[PDB]
Amino acid sequence: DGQAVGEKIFKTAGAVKSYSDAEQLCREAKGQLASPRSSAENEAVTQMVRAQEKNAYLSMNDISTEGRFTYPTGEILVYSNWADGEPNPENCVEIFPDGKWNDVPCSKQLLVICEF
Ligand SMILES: [Ca+2]
Repeated sequence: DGQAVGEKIFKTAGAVKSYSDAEQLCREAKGQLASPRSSAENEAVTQMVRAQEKNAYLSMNDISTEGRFTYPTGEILVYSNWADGEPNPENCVEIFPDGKWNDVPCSKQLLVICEF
């Protein structure tokens, strides 16, 4: 089970992993890391973070061009929800239980939320 918005479904098993391990878990499940593209999608992911009491990874990263955060397609963000002062190396993105985002080191261990 999980939270859905439109045709997108977000799911978690409560796993806590580094970015690379998180990406592999979602891909092996035939999904990808949570990639909220709208307010409504962001709120669905946020509800799951609040339930699990653990910040989660989003998919987006700036490893290709610093400051330019992209999806696994390589396309630029169509939506963002950065915390005050963010983005403030921190190439990956976490989402807080208040729904705001913070760039983080990709070695950080965070909740794994996948989208389908
Ligand atoms: Ca940061």
